[PDB]
Amino acid sequence: GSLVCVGTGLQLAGQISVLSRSYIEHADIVFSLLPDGFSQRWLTKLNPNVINLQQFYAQNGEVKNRRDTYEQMVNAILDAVRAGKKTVCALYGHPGVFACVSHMAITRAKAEGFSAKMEPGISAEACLWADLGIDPGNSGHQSFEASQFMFFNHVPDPTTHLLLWQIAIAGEHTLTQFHTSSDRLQILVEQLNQWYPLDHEVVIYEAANLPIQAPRIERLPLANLPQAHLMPISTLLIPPAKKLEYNYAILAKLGIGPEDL
Amino acid sequence: GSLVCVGTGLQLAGQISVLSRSYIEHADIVFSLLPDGFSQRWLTKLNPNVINLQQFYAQNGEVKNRRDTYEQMVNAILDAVRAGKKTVCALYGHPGVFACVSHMAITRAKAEGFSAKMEPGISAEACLWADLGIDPGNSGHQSFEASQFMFFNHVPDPTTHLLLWQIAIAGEHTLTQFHTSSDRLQILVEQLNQWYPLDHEVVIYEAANLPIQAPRIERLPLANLPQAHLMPISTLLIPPAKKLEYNYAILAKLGIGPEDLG
Amino acid sequence: GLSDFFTQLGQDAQLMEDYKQNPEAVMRAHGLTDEQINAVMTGDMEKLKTL
Amino acid sequence: LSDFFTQLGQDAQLMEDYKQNPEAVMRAHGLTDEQINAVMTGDMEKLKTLS
Ligand SMILES: C[S@@+](CC[C@H](N)C(=O)[O-])C[C@H]1O[C@@H](n2cnc3c(N)ncnc32)[C@H](O)[C@@H]1O
Repeated sequence: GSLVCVGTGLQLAGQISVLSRSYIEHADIVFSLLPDGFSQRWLTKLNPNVINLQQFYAQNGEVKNRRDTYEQMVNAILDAVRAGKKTVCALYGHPGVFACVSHMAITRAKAEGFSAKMEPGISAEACLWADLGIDPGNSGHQSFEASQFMFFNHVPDPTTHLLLWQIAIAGEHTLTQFHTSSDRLQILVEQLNQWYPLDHEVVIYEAANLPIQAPRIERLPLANLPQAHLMPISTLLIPPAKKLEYNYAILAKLGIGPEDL
Repeated sequence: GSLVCVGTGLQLAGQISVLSRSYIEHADIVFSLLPDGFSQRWLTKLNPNVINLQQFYAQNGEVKNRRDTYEQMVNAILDAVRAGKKTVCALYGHPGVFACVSHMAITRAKAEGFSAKMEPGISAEACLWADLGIDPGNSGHQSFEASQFMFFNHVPDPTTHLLLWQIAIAGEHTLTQFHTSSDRLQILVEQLNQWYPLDHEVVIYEAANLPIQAPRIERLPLANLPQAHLMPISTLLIPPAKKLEYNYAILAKLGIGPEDLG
Repeated sequence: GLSDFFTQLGQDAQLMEDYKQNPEAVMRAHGLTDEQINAVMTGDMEKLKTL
Repeated sequence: LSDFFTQLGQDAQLMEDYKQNPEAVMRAHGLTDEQINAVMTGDMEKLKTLS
């Protein structure tokens, strides 16, 4: 048995890598977590031996810690590897970006002496730079899970593009609910107001998952975030609020002057 | 005519998206900014009508402003679009990451009333998370260009995975052109030592470009960075110096405590 | 028919460029109903999953 | 050699076959002794010559 974790990107059918599609095609069995039924149909035509990981999320009125969903997904994948199957995990986007299941399954498979690896995919962030026409390399960029930002002591650099992922469950502490409330979002706005003005323009971004679909690129003042309609697929982009300042201490050591930049 | 800018990702042939390969295949003309010779040969076999943008860079040590080179590249692309060609630009990695020519050409094409768009591709950053088995979301992620990090005030969050891009040319400048790599990297170590111990394990990462080649993943103490052999593709990963600590102020506002976190 | 069309449109750059020029003509030529074409043109993703 | 590297990069079955015995797979795909030796020794600058 062996494990390869691949990403399908965000857009239906066309955003998977050539090699990643080849892994799915040649797999004994595929474990899938895909955005919608169109993607599921596409995958099933590529390889009919699919197990949908969606089934391990809390269903008909069950209270289930998301950690236990992830553990059951990892166990399901590893059961196929242990049985001797050439196993592929097909996750939407990049399988290792704001996703623990692939990282966990690869670690566990390696510990049990199985061949395992991750193939990079096109993430929601990769789609965001393209759709917004931003070069994040030169500009710099930062990413935090919205809840981790609230529950733990994080400091953003307000001169640099800030992404808050999973904004729709921001401050939901139980990990048993798949939304949050405007009171939790109001507390996040107050937290962000340390560095970002209340009238600071932020962007609710949703990459399109279908080729007939335009992305959501919704500009609004930070203050209005708590009233905004958010989806599980929503990412919040907070552009810089603060002008760059010269690092005089380091420029001096380099022997270069501000005038020169 | 029309313009689509696509990325090939980092790895030869296999890392391009299915749609992006289709755009190259069906293009009237392709403008390439690819490295290698294997990358260039792969492209030319997919679509023989390729113009190599590399021709517009300074050759023979002539003084040539990067601004002028990029303008000449964008003008060459737009001339094809203007003439009515279904024009595709094939860039390395993600066509919008550490690249201005694609953004500039798309802006100018739209302004002239042409259809133009960018297709996202797999970046060196995408490859790093997969190769290192690190999730940017685990404790958060900050990426800076190493020179921008030195020239400007950017105080990192040392609970995050911190990436310094283009580490080989950190602090490099016309003024500091006679300074040596080792000298400039020693200044960066002293800067980072504000937040990271000198024995802090860091990672020099180079994504592989050929399927017969493994990525560079070199783990060394921060103090040893100035002695390291670096490539233009080299990136510095600085793992967290501090564990995550509870935000009691915000937990208080949420009316919960640590024992309440699922 | 709708799923087959979206899958081809997603990965076929010739079809995607044709679709950008004349979405309704391309959708008709791929066997979509007036109901499906209306759901697409009004950007109603929920109704598309239905049809 | 270029044709082989392209196939190896794109084809998950060839990539897995190659990992299990690189020299046998490279022989089967008609690579030269010097090409195979350059691959196995990671001599990238020699691979330039022979392409
Ligand atoms: C569990 S993570 C999965 C991310 C995925 N592995 C990727 O590469 O983008 C879910 C989060 O990813 C982001 N996300 C997922 N789909 C998105 C989309 N279509 N547009 C924007 N952000 C999206 C959101 O922040 C969402 O809460």
